[PDB]
Amino acid sequence: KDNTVPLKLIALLANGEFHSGEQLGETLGMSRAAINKHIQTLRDWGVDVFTVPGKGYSLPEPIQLLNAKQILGQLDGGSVAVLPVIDSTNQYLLDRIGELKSGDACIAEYQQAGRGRRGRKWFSPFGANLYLSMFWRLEQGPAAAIGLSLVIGIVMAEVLRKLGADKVRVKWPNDLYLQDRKLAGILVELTGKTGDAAQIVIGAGINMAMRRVEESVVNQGWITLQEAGINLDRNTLAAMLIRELRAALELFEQEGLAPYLSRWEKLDNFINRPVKLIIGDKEIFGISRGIDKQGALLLEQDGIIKPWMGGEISLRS
Amino acid sequence: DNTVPLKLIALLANGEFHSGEQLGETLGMSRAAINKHIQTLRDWGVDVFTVPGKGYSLPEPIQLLNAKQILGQLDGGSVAVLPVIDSTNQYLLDRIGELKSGDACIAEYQQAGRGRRGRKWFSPFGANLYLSMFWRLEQGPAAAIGLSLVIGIVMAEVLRKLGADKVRVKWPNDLYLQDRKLAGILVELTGKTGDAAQIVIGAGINMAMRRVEESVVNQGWITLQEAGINLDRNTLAAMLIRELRAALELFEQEGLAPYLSRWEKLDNFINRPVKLIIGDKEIFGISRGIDKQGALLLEQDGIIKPWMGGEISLRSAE
Ligand SMILES: Nc1ncnc2c1ncn2[C@@H]1O[C@H](COP(=O)(O)OCCCCC[C@@H]2SC[C@@H]3NC(=O)N[C@@H]32)[C@@H](O)[C@H]1O
Ligand SMILES: Nc1ncnc2c1ncn2[C@@H]1O[C@H](COP(=O)(O)OCCCCC[C@@H]2SC[C@@H]3NC(=O)N[C@@H]32)[C@@H](O)[C@H]1O
Repeated sequence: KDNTVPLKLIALLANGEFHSGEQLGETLGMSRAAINKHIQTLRDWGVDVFTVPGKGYSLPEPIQLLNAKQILGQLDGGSVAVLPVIDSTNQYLLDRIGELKSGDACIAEYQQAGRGRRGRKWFSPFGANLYLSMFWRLEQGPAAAIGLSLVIGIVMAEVLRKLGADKVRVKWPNDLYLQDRKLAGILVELTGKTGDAAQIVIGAGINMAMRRVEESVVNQGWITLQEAGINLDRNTLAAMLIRELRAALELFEQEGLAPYLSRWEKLDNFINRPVKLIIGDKEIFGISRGIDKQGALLLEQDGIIKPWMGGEISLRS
Repeated sequence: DNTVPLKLIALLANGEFHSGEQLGETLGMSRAAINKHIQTLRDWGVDVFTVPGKGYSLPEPIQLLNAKQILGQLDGGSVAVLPVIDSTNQYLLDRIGELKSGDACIAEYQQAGRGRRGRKWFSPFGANLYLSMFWRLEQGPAAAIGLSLVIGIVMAEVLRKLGADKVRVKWPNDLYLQDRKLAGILVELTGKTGDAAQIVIGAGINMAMRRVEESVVNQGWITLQEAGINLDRNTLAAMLIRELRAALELFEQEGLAPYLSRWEKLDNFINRPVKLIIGDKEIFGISRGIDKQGALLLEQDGIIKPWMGGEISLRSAE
């Protein structure tokens, strides 16, 4: 229920070097046994820590802790809150909706209640991945939310394809895949009034340096950038994402989906494959062929191609 | 706290004279104190005038809202009647977790009634209908604009059927009669793309209101009474609740299609010069109705484009 010690601890180990319990316990003022209890809390947070007789405690690889002012300096205005431990970055912005401005972001080292759609859970181990959320004020209201979801998918895919990710594709209308496994989850939440503006919170959970996953939280099948072959400074990659999304949406307000229609066709990881759609709880099946101009997924269930505006797509086993 | 001003208006609601005498006893207070609530009522928008020699009175009887009565004309679904509330929309939005599609609430008075872009909805006590209904859409945020069009269509159709012959709709929310606002409709929602959407529909229908606070209502306004239609609020609420429920069942299941042409015949601005405000941008053109997706079709210099968002309004000189 109290996080200061384990945080101070991860700050120490964060350099990838050995710290003996004797030294840690000295720096921190507690018994060696107590220093191990905190080491144990870090392990619960998803931090991987080992011990080596003589040397001490270590991280398999260094961690580059997020630095607000560091990411801020690579930006054009905008505000960025960097949080050690949060319930959900999305929740964090939703709660601050009235003081926010478009493109404001919030990013955390660790989520204790990271979430997805349909009440699902999003595995968020400390410091291994990017847990980033950005706020946006869509002047053209809720009707524009889906197209917005599509722009985000296309943009993040682009930023990562330019860094080594070849087979990184998008999922209609949220999430990134690669070699056919959730590489990143995107959760767009919103409050609006039809005929007025929509307040939007975009949440992205990008799998980067993660090594092991908890089978009963992630049954699905996952993948990481680290397994793609890339090691991005989270601080660097957050910069590039906020920069690009802020510009891509500024542009989508001005031109709609139009400039993104073709880009979606190349990136759809599901264009032309046996899929399945879920509406509430009533199952429905078929095949797919891109989207239309208003961003609706095009579903051919037996010869005829009808467009659906909602639901969750997925390959069928 | 106002347990009392309510006890007081329950007593005055029939429109009969009730002297400062009678009141004092069947209300346990000094006539000087009972005169303090009669002012709280004036502050809530009730026109209480006192005529020494006969007592206090209301210019016209008020048929207080009665949950039992309403509920008894419906089949299932909760209908919460709230004497005094801040906003019927806020009431439901605050209960999204326990509400089921079609649950509703009505109030006599709204202390913070609201419209779009941070505007106030003038809501004097017991003169108008202030109703909200909750709905859970599995299609998510995309379907919200369609939902708004259905509500306007259905509400208009009901009032026309009840006798106000020329009531029309404004894309995508609100009802008009003779180019003045008859009913304000405010649809709010929370949701996530790719999941459900929780929607709260708010209706502010002008009925018996005789005067307005000019600094809240500066545009034209009109009541059902001026349309010659004199309805009981409980009766209309039951009617509207039953009809919106059936229409949203139909929408949920078949979308906008079954409503498309019904729209074109009720549109108040079709083929007329309008202004579309988006954010801080006013753009001008001619309305041409809606497309199958519910987007407004705006013609600007011979070219027609679909607009999925924005606020519309009439343009005309004097
Ligand atoms: N790390 C993971 N990698 C691969 N699969 C996983 C991972 N964690 C959980 N899963 C699996 O994803 C499934 C479905 O997620 P989704 O609801 O489609 O998901 C939509 C997107 C969720 C968004 C995450 C971001 S983090 C920043 C922001 N804050 C927040 O609470 N959510 C978003 C889960 O139930 C689980 O099987
Ligand atoms: N009683 C009135 N009659 C005619 N004009 C008026 C009235 N009150 C205020 N106005 C004018 O309406 C304008 C704007 O309304 P709107 O945002 O288009 O409006 C969208 C719809 C408003 C929603 C009202 C309902 S009441 C039940 C529910 N609860 C709640 O808080 N809002 C909705 C106001 O700024 C004002 O000039």
